[PDB]
Amino acid sequence: MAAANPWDPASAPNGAGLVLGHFIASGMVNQEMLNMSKKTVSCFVNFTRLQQITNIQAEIYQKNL
Amino acid sequence: LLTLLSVKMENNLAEFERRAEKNLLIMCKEKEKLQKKAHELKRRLLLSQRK
Amino acid sequence: IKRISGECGSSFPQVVGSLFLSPGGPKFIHLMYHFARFVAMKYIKSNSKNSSHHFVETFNIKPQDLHKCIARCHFARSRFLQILQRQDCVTQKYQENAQLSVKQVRNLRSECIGLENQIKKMEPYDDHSNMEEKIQKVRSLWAS
Amino acid sequence: YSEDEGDSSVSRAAVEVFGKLKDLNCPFLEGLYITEPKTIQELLCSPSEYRLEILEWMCTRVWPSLQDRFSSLKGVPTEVKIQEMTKLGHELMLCAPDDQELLKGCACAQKQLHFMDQLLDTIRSLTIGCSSCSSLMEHFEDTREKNEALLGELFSSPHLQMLLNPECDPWPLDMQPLLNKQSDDWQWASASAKSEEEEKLAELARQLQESAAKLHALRTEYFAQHEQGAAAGAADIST
Repeated sequence: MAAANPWDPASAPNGAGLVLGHFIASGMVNQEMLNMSKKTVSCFVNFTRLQQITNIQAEIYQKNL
Repeated sequence: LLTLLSVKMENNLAEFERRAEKNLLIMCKEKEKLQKKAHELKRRLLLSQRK
Repeated sequence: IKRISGECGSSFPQVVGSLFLSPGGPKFIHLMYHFARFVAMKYIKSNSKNSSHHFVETFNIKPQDLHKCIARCHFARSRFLQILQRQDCVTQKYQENAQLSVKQVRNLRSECIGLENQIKKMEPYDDHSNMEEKIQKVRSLWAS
Repeated sequence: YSEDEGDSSVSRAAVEVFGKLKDLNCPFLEGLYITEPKTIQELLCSPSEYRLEILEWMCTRVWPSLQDRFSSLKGVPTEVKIQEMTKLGHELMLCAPDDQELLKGCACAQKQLHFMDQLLDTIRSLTIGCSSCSSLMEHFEDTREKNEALLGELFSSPHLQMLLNPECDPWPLDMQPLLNKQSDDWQWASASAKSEEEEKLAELARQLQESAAKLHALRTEYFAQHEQGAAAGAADIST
C-alpha cells in the first residue's frame, strides 16, 4: 500500500488549470492559441523585490562573517 | 456574458492579489526576522568556537 | 419597472400587470430576460474600473452590421481567454512561491533550533575574561 | 521616477510588432526592412505616414463599406478618416469618441502599441475563423455553435465555487499563529513602498559591490605576505 505523500501530494488544483485541461480534451481549444496568448507580465513585484533583497542580505551577512 | 465574466473575474483577481500580496509580504518579513536571529545564532556559535 | 422603461427607452418591452398577477408564459420569461441583462449591463457600468465607461453608448444601439458584431464577440472571447490564462499563471506563481517560502522557513527554524540546542549543550566552559589580557603576556614572552 | 526600463520595453515590444507585421507578408513589405528597435519605435509610435497607410489598408481589407464611402464619395479630408477610425475603435469598446490624438500619432507609445496588439489579435481571430469557413454565413453559424457549446460546458460543473472565490490557503496548520501575532501591523506600510524598495535595492547592491571589493582587497593583502609561506605550508601542524 504505497500511498501518496501527505506532505507532497498532487499539487493544489487550480480551477482554471483543471478546466483548461478538461477543455483542451474537448478539442475546441488547442495548445497554439494559448501560446501567443502567453503574455508575461511581472507580478509579485513587491514580493520578488523584497525576496531578492533578503537574499542579498543573506550573502552580505555571510560575506561579513 | 463574456463581459460579465471578465468584470467579475477582474474583481476576484483584485481581492485575490490584495490578500496574496499582504500575506506574502508578511511571511517575507518573518523570513527576514528568522534569518536575522539565525545569523545571530551562527555568529555566537562561531565566536564561542574560536575562543 | 415603469421608471426604468422611462429612463431607458422603447427597446425594453412593455410591462403588463397580468405578468405580475400571473407569473407565467413566454412573455414573462421574455421580460425577466430583458430586465436581467439590463441590470447586468448596469452592473458592468458600475464596476468597470480599469476600462473606460464608454461602452454604454455602444450597447444601446440596435445591432445592424454583421462584421462589427462578429469582431466584437471575438474580441470579448479573446479577452475572457486572456484573463483566464493570466489568472491561471498568477495562481501557479503564487503556489510555487508559497511552497518555496514554506520550505525556506522550515529550513530556517530547523537550523535555528539546532543552534540554540548546541548553545545549551556544547558550552560547558567560559573563561574569556582574561583572554585579551593573557595575549599581552603572550607577546611579552615572544618579545623576550 | 524611473523611465529607463520603459523605453527598452517599448523597443522590444516594437520588435515583435515588426516581426508580426513581417509574418503576414503585406504587399507593401518591399523596400523597408527597418530592424533597429528604437527606429521601429519612432516609426510605429511617432506620427508617420507609413503606419497610417498600413492601418488604412488593413481597415479597407477588414470592412469594405469604408472604402465604398471613400470611392463613391471622394474628396474627404484626412481628419475625417481620423475621426471615423476613432469611432470604429470606439464601438470596438476600445477608445473614446474624441480620442483622435491616438490616430493623429502624437499619443504615447505603449498604449498605441497595445491597441494595435489587440487589433492584430482580432485580425488573427477573424482570419482563422474565415480559414476553415467558406462564407460569412457559415463562419457566423459555426461561431454561434461553438460559442453556445462553450457557454454550455462552462456552467455544467459544481467546481466553480473555487473560480468565483479564489482561495489563499496552501499553508499548513502551524503557521497561522505567526500571522495572528502581528495581524494588525501591516495596513500602513503598503502606501508608497515602491520607491523605498527600489532605493534599498540600489544602495544594498552598492553595499554588496563595495563589500566584495574590500574583502577581495583584504584577501589579496593577506596573500601578499603569505606566498613566502604558501610553499612552506606543507608541514603538518601536529608534527
